[PDB]
Amino acid sequence: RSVRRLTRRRAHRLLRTRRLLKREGVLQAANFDENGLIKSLPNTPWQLRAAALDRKLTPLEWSAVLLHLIKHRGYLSQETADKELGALLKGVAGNAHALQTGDFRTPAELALNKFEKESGHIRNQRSDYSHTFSRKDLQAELILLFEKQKEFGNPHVSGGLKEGIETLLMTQRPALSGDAVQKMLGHCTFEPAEPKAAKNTYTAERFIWLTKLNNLRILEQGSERPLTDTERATLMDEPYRKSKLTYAQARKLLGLEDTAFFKGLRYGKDNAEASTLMEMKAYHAISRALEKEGLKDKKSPLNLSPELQDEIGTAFSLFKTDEDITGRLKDRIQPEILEALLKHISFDKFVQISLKALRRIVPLMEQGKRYDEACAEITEEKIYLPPIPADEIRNPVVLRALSQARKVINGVVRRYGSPARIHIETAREVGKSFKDRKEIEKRQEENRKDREKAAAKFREYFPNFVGEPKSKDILKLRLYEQQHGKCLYSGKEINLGRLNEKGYVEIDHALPFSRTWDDSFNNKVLVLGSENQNKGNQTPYEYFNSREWQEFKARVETSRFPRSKKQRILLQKFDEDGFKERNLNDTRYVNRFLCQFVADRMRLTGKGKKRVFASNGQITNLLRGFWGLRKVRAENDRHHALDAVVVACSTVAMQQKITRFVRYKEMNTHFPQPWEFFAQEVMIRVFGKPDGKPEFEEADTLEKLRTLLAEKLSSRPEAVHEYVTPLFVSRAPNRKMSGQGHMETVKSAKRLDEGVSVLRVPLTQLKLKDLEKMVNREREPKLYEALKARLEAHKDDPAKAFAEPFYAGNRTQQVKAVRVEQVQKTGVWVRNHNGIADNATMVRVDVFEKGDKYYLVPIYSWQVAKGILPDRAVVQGKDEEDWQLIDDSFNFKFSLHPNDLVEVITKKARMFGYFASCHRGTGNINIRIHDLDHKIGKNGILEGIGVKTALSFQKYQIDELGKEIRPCRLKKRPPVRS
RNA sequence: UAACUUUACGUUGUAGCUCCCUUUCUCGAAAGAGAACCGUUGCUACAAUAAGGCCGUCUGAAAAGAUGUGCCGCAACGCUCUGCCCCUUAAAGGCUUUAAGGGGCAUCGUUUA
Repeated sequence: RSVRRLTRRRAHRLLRTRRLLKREGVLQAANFDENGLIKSLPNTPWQLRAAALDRKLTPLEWSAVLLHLIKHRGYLSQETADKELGALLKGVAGNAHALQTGDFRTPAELALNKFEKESGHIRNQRSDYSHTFSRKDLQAELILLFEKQKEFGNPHVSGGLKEGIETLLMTQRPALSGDAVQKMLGHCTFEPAEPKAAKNTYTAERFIWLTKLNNLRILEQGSERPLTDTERATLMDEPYRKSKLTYAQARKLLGLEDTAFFKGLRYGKDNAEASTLMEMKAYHAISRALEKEGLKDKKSPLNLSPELQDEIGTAFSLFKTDEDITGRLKDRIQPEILEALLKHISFDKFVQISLKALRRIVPLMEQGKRYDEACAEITEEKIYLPPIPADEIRNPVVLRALSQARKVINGVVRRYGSPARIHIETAREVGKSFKDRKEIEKRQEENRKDREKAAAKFREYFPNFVGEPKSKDILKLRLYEQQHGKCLYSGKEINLGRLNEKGYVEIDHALPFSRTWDDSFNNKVLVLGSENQNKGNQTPYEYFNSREWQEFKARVETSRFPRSKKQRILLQKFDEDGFKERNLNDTRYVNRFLCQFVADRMRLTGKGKKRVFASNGQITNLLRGFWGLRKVRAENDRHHALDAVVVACSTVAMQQKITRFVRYKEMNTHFPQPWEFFAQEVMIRVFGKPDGKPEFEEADTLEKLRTLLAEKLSSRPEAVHEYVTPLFVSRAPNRKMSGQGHMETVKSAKRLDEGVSVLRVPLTQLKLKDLEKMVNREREPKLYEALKARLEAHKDDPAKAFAEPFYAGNRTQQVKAVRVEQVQKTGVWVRNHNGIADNATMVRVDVFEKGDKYYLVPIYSWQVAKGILPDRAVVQGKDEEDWQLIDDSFNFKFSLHPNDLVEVITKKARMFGYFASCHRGTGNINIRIHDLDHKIGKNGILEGIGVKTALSFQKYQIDELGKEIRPCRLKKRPPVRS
């Protein structure tokens, strides 16, 4: 869009310039051609610009010069942040200094002599900003040229032409206004009238700081506590007084010195206390701005008002040009101060809260209240969930995921009525930056390889171990090494030669699972089987009371456990219920938003007042393991439903039953399941096979599935009923008729009667495969052999071989790029039918049947724009010209958009799945398998299905839930445009 | 994250000058010197820069002229409108139509000028 607008406005400016030339006489009225372009305009405007200082030009030469000035009107400043814009500005300043200092009067003459001498070319190439000019220099040049040509006797130096041309060369539309840019972000959620704050604001920075200070609590070895009011008061003003408040500086200020660690701080990482915990960017930016020119007392506080600081920050963030900011803070700041700020300050970044709202909010956070509480401090339920508010969900991935979850919810409600409760489990990856998720993938694979090394070591130590070691076994061995070979509950030495003889050393939960629901790696110790049998539902404090507990604490303190584990192991007094609830729920932003939104805006026949649960991922995995749902060996997208069952069975009653069982088991049978053969029933329902077992055949159909359920669960009466249908994964369709019209690079279309095109290929990109197809390898063999040998010497490195300039027996004119022929049997006409480009992506495929043969007519997006419903259907190898013309002898069946469900019955077999691609060189189609099972095709995609000679080729419809799978019959062929 | 103002390239097409060079002329005992079509190297200029579609103002009955810090076009979401498809019910001639109602998707709507 911005590229379109730029080219449009440039062409419009040049057109207006030509109209102004014609109106005020010069190039009187007939130098123009059929469509207003100047005929035989000279091709030496740089030279004429340089010689315009010394000579009356000519109507034509003068016109060409000014059109050249308008076309290349240089850079305007509109001040030092980026790499590339920084480099362009550096080059601009270099040329400005050179023009004002050396023996040069204007850009034209300096450009001619200096640039042709130093390089042999004027205009920039490929990215270089050496020859770039600022608009100021060119405006001075235009004024000087008008003066000089008034001296030299040019009939056209009229005041009209001067005013018009100055306006044409200098004018640009304003960048976005304050009110419009503010409207871009939503209005405040606490003060509806007001806009969302800028980040670089005293109030906003203070809110961030107060949030950080209030949420940082000190973990003392064997307790929790937040910084006392004296500590907060100590730290409160330090970000302003110092440049940055290092965590180590805060530790010195509070003098913890040892055995007291900060909570909410990764203490495993070495020198963690060197973190740059907080820096007030706006305050110090303003102070440095004033200091750097003499308006600021260097080591004493910034005297600008806090309110005034909010205003200054917002002002500098709301205007993007010297003029606008000058107006705003010309009202609001003293001229020297405003000038100093305008000379160096750069702002950005809004903060999604109202400065008015934050003014009231910040006293609560500042004194030391909690983050969430302050918001509270300060009824339309419907059957179908309303759309997800895009304002509160500021993330495209999260918004699309929530929208499809809403579609699922609404479809479920239509089919089966209002639910009693809705339980939710959202992935960790939801709501993470692409950077964050990339780092997470990196760490996950790192951990995979670390566990692979650990497994190899387990194999070396235990050669006779049955198969490959699971997770608990590797944990056993590493805990053995971490505990000095001594069981932590008794201190008796342990063998390690056994370790896997059943009932010898066990993994006990230090804090009892029944009271904490915690089975992390911080709460699991390796104890001996004999001494573990008498612990009960006791904590380590509650079991060994005393110097015995002191010996136990000495052992735990003398272990290679991380600090977190040692602290957790040795706690006596905590809020049990709080911990069991916290390990049971997920408190991320997405889950809280969904739980509040669904509860508020949807009717549920709930038991009462909460009826929305955000399951913690860990406990869902735990319940899956404990309910017999082994982590499958499957590509299936189907596993998502499996988890969905577990989260749906995770209710308060089931939780309390599990807690009762665990409490019984620790003080000395089936792990409680929701009902008998739950595992087997859910597995058959999800995978259509006795659990897992990819060797079995799948129950594709209702008959097969119900008979399988009644055979392998004859005991279970209600396992079969009127709703049990095979799972079919539903792919959101994509019937969009718009999109990229063609590929981006434009090619020469002259030699297209024979299938070919020509492209200027740089030598830096020129490879031996490309080089083998140069147009003039035959007609310039000297050049061919030279390039071949030179490039060969550098082992097919284009940039390395042709980094050295490539050129009578001496060197002749250089080469930067050579023309290379490329294959072109089809294309799209572009740039005024002066170029060809490759087809982009088919937006539709129309299917015809005639005499038990199928014909696929492809429809691309450029055809939709031009509005030409195509004639010809594909034929295997023939170029587009020799294709099957469609007429009334053919029967139209259906149109295929990507991700439409299709059925291809052929002689070999029957294929069912979502249409994905239709290769145009073969007339075959690819279809994604509905669950993307990797055992099928290549990653779940059947490639090269030939439908020309199929028996049946039909298209189906399917809804959100995967129901209502029926063939659809299209009456008339639909058009491309309306 | 959605939203800006501009610059400067690159690509193609066309013009001038230019580096090579394939064939065909003319010369000349060779070597070549100049040519013609085309290819194409480099420098400069102009046009276009999605494929496609529009408006505002001024003079005119209109046709058209003149004219402009002119506008949209690869997305997301939605169902108020419109279109295709699917379903339920009622009425009239498992087939067809109609109406109401409920959906899915978009060539429809909003952000959006």
